Amino acid sequence: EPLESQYQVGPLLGSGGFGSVYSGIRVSDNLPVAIKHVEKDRISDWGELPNGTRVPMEVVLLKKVSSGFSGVIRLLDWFERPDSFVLILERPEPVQDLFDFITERGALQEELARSFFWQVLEAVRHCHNCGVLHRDIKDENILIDLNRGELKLIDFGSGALLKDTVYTDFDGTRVYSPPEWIRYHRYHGRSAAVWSLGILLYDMVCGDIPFEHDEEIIGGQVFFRQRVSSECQHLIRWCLALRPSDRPTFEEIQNHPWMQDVLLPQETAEIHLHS
Ligand SMILES: [Cl-]
Repeated sequence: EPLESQYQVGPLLGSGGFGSVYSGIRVSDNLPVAIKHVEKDRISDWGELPNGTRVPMEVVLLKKVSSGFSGVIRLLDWFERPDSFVLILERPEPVQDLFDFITERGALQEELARSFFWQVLEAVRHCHNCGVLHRDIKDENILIDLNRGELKLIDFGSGALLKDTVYTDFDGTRVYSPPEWIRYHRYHGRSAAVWSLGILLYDMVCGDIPFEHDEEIIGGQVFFRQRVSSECQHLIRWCLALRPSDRPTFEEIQNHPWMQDVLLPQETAEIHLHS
């Protein structure tokens, strides 16, 4: 009941708009954890979670997805300090983020992209069922447990409760943001999530994101730089429909021909990651 007594802090993993993230270990049982600090002064978005005092929205969102098993990193604990909040979060080991992984290995073979993409889809369907919209789905926000072949979502700090009405606020990653956001500053949750998923799938099979500038995003023309099957190109181009309502639902994505016969996570690691 200090925190620096319960957790042995390790090196800095990185820092940015999410705060500062350290490697740590729960002292009790040697459990690998991640320890993420954010100055209160730097917290744009605030909540109160069914119980009732003042926390960052990020804690409210994490508490909502952290129940039972899933492909999201779970919140294990959190601490209020005078000028900041500290979250204790699961840490896979060994781990690589998907951005790191694609930078080092290049474009993913379709079979591996398919298993990765499938697990992302289950993780997002999980958040949605819990009333949570992530708002920053991207490679770097996807952790690969290298031994188990399991992907995990991180960084709910720009998420929101899911609703059926319009969003007018966004502070996720621009290049994964949809053309209605660029053009109008208006989006709806599921359909904007779906766009960012077409961006990620393109990134997995091509080794880079399709669009860099606003003009490309809103032009929405997809040029393939790598060899990609027709059924994969089709799914991508579906997710990246310029009209939001022309995009697939989660069910349509997961029923797509390209998505059939997905590997299990263990098979995935055995074939593609063990090494
Ligand atoms: Cl900070």
